[PDB]
This record gives sequence, structure tokens and C-alpha cells, in this order.
Amino acid sequence: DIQMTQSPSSLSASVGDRVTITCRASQSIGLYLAWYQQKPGKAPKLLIYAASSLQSGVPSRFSGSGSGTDFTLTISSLQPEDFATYYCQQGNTLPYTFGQGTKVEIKRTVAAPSVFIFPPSDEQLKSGTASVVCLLNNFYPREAKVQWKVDNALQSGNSQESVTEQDSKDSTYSLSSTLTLSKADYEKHKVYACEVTHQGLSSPVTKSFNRGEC
Amino acid sequence: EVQLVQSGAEVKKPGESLKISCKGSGYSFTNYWISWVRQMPGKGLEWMGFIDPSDSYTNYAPSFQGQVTISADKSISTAYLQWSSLKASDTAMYYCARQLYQGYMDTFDSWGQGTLVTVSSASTKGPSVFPLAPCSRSTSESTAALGCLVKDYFPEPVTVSWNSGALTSGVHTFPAVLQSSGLYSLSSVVTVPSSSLGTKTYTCNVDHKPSNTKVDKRVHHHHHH
Ligand SMILES: [Zn+2]
Ligand SMILES: [Zn+2]
Ligand SMILES: [Zn+2]
Ligand SMILES: [Zn+2]
Repeated sequence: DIQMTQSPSSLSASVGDRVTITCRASQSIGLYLAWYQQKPGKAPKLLIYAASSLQSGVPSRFSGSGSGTDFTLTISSLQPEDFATYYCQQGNTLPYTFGQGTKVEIKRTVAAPSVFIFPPSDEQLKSGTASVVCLLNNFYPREAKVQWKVDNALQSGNSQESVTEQDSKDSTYSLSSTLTLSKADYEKHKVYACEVTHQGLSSPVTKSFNRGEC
Repeated sequence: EVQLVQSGAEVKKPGESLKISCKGSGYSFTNYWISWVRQMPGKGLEWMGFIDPSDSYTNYAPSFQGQVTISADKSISTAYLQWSSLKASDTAMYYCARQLYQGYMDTFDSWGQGTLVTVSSASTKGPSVFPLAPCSRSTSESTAALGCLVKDYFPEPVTVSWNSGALTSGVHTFPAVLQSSGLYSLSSVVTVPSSSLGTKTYTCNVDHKPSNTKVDKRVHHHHHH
């Protein structure tokens, strides 16, 4: 019952940076702490064990320090291959337990999203459902607020969104949000709008259409 | 080299049993314990338990005790993880890992490639594919976005190409979301020059292997509805 807490949950860094990630145990674990690296879809890889011992084959730019309850993983001169998620794990006593992970992401300059709204297709409407989609293209950082308004009333509970991983060329994110209504509900309203708030925008951007004028 | 190879992805319904495997090679299988680790979609690693293949001794984390069975067959250098009755909440990637005791602690020095287990009451179903196109007079920039909405399929994944693979620049295919219906939905979009909207055609090609279906959709916006 040893709880491991990592901080931060995520950070953005540049190639060449000295990156530090911390791990705290709810009670002493002596030196018995290990660090793992994991990339999307792949198995974790052992980096450091016993707080500061480097696993065979792991680059020496990875180092670990700490004892007792407070530990740190340091990556000197971060390399392109190091953008990944890192987990600490205590092996002091059973059950073995992991920290919640720290995601190391790529730092770049602020980029405002381009925003697009798409009405539901006639083919979909025929089947009884209306999906309205809002796209935020190529923005940075990740934090973004997308709000749906229907006849100028804020919607809640009827949308889902997802976000891409950082683009391999420009390190930006993109985001899609889908508002889903029944055809009958869709046909009772006029104005459909997606309002986007993001650091790169001086004020919120709204894209909209009117049913019957689209 | 030391290798752990796991069995293939599983898609099951609640109440069904399941046993997944982890085969070790390039080392003395009986001399190293094997741990199993769960990773729920979008979440971290959770240690489940371990087995010592030399004597069949097992230990489980508290929350996994009585919920799953870890076993091994040393004659074929294989370790197993099994459930008598699956639940949707068992949906996760499962890893086996070799333990190497070093620095006076167990370390997971070699990992299997993972086995994806999806548990749902949903049945196999191919997607419907709908165009994502701007309203007729809304394109007021030099670049426009187009796309396809790939809706109501099970299980993952689908693959989406554009113009039969000819178009790859500026494509974003989003992670699927799981709808309350138990079916998935995703969008794929592409940004193109606005001047091309009336000259060039854009078609998404959507493959769904589990249902053996393929759907092409030319993306446009009709001038009446
Ligand atoms: Zn883009
Ligand atoms: Zn209304
Ligand atoms: Zn129209
Ligand atoms: Zn034993």
C-alpha cells in the first residue's frame, strides 16, 4: 500500500534541455525505486534501478537520485528519442506500485488553431442522427476550450472530443469535437456554433452555420 | 537475446473466459519470475502479481486477488494470465515482464509486446462513413478543411486513407471515441487549397478488417438538401 506520486504530470521541453521529473513515495522505500520509459503502443523499458543505478545499454544522459521518500529522474541534454512517458516504480515491498506517469512533450512557440465547423451530412440525417463537427487544426499548446452553442445556448453532455499526438513535422496538436443530436432535435434549432478559446487567440473564435442557410 | 512474446489481441464479451500467454526465450525460463501488468486505455501501469516458474508460487496485488489467475508451464517456457468470467472493466493492454533482481530489488528488465484485451457486449459492426465538408459560402481562406466521419463501428481499429493513398500531407486521423452505444466513432480530416475545392476530388477510403468491410466516400457539400 505504498502510493507513488509523480510530478509534473506532463511538461514540454526542447532538445538539449536538462529535464527533471520527481517521484514521491507515501512512506520510505529506501533506495528501492526504478524508472521506466514508455512510448505509445510500445512496451515499457527499464532505465534506472535502486534509485541511481543505470540499466545496461541505457544512455548515460539518464540519471537518478534520491532516497527515502523523494526521488528524481534527470535527463541531461534531452534527445529527440526521449519524448515519451516516464514511470517510477517502488520495489521496497509488495504489492509493487507505479507512479502515474510523466509525459515529456515537445516545446514550441504558441500557434493559434485554425477552426472549421462541419454540418451533418444529408446521408446521416436520413438515418435519424445529426453529428456536427468542430475542427481545431495545428495549435500549440495543447490546452484548448471548445464550447458548443445551439440557438445561442451552451450545450453540455452531448459532445465528445479527441486530440492527436504532436505532429511529426510542426509539433502541433489538432482536435476534433463532435456534437450529436437526434434528427428531430437538430431540425428544431437554427444556429449551430463552436466557440474556441486558446492562448494563441486574442479573443474566442466562433465558427457557425444556420440550418437552412448552409 | 532475452525475449518475451505474448499471444495476440482478444475481443471478448462479458462472462466469457480468457487465458492469454507469454512465451520466454533466450534464457533459462525457470530462473526468473514473471510479473503481469495492466494498462487500461489512456492510463498508467498497474502491477497485478507474479509467479515463480520454478515452484509455481504466486502473489497478487490486493485488488487483483481472486479476480485473475497467474500460472506457468515451464516445459514450454510459458506463463499465463486468465479470467473465468470477463467484465468490460477488464478492457486493457496486458504485459508480462521478466524480473531481474538487481540493486536488491525486483526490476522488470524485459517486457512482452503486450496483449490488447477488449471486453464489450457490442457485436462486430462495420462503420457508416459521412462527408465532412464546409457550408457552401463559408470558405473564406486560402486553405479549407475536408474530412470523413467514421461512425458506429466495433471493434477498433479502422484504417483511413485519402485518394487511395495519393494524399498524405496534412491528413489528421483522430483517436476514436467510445460512444454510449458501445460503438466507436472517429474523424479523419485533411487541409487542402481552397481553389481546388471545385477542381479536384477528395475521397476517404475506410477499411474495417473485423467486419471485412470497406467504404469509400467522396467528400462534398450538395447545393440543396
Ligand atoms: Zn493540420
Ligand atoms: Zn432552438
Ligand atoms: Zn448546403
Ligand atoms: Zn519460489
